[PDB]
Amino acid sequence: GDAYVYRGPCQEAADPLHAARYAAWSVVDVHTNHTSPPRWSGVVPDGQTSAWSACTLELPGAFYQGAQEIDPVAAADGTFAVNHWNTTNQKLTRLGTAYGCNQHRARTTGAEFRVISVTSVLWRAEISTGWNYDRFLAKLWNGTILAEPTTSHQDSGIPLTRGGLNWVRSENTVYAYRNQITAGKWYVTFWMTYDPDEWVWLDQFKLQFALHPANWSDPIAPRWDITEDSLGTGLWSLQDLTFYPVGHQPAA
Amino acid sequence: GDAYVYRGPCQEAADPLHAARYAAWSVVDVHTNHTSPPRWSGVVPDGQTSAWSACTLELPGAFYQGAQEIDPVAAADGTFAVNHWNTTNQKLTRLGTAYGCNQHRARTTGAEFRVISVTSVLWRAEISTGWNYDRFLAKLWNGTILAEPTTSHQDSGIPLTRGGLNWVRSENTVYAYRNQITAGKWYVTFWMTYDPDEWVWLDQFKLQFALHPANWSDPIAPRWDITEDSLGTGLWSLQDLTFYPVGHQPAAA
Ligand SMILES: [K+]
Ligand SMILES: [K+]
Repeated sequence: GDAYVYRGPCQEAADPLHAARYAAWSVVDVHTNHTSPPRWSGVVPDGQTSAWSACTLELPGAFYQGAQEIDPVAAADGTFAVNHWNTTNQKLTRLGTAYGCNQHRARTTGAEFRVISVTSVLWRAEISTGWNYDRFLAKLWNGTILAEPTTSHQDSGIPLTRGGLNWVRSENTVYAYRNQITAGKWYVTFWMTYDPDEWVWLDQFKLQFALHPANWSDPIAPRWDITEDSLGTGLWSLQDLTFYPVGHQPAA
Repeated sequence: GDAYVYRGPCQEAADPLHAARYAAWSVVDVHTNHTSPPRWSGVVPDGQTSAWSACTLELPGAFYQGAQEIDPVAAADGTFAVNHWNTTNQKLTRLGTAYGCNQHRARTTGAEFRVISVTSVLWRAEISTGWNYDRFLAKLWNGTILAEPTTSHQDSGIPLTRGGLNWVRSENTVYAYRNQITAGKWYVTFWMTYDPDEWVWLDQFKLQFALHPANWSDPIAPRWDITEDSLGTGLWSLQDLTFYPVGHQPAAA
């Protein structure tokens, strides 16, 4: 069917503080990416273990179409397993069931364009379990909204407000942090990739997942015009997180 | 008087294209701030012409309390004039009437204590007119949400997502751009200031407006935890822009 919107806080998927979060993020391997494309442990869709995500948020709120509260299970069409992939023991473990999704590809301004690919999956956990992500030297990025002058010329018009990447940090970082889920709770997992080379698909639902590339162009300079169809995807904010029944999401 | 939320696009206040905008911003005078605290032309509240804003967005959508749409004039209590201040001819011109507002002070929780003051005013234009802002070498900033590792140590927990300033640019910039309003249309004006020294008030409503400071600390390093009462103010996003009847907004301090 049609899209529905999430209302409520987005929380870290971790027991102590369940603290709110205000951005989706993406973990970048800058340790072993030269050897071969980075393929690590994490949350993965169905049997496509190459599409690993380290960004999962708990959703304790509710979902609406217009003024009406809706149940993502009732609105669902397709479903598939949301799994944990462990590269150390090569074990794929079912975490829950996907009921909604969204996907988007954002292209930069101007010639020689760059793509951000984003896929979001709304799923309900059916086990209570925890895991740590893998250890490797990393960067981290999220999409930000940037006000900037209109031209290189000194004299600006009304400032542009466009997307850019916050890409951190110069110091060394490892993101081997803990996630914990509770059976029955609702989560969103974000697969976000800057400048990917390859995608994998859940062909039955025409649902894309970009893979982490071995190499990528400068992430600092590019700018993305913010389009109406990028709203709700998680890319530029967590505002108005929007999901579609699986198989009914927009094409990429 | 409870709060209501705006649903719809925020558009540049300019008559060519009315293009959507996705952040509020603040113009910073880095030309003449040493000689005197910068006091330029712009949108000002009532008779407090020192509180000039260059960020006004048109709101063509609707306002809601829950599922019910509301008319901000009907929900209103306090009102005051929203004016244009022209430093060249020293003329204060009434643009419209304020019907709703919001205000907030974001305070850092690190060693260096830093405040961002934000005030928003929802007003209905009563004339159709336009103006340009003043010419001075300037900076520009908006609040951004930044994902970052948890400590200075190598090993991070679940990334923090905090507020920081996008503060641009190294090259020369002037923001003498045009704003244009149409009578009957709804607008929000944002007064946002980093590290202010002074505030002015509409005492009848205990509504604060920070003034542009003569000097300020480094804007790049500070980070602000994003609090629930910062949501809806325009500071970190234009998501769920929230307004209160004038005089019923949250206390500033
Ligand atoms: K690439
Ligand atoms: K100051």
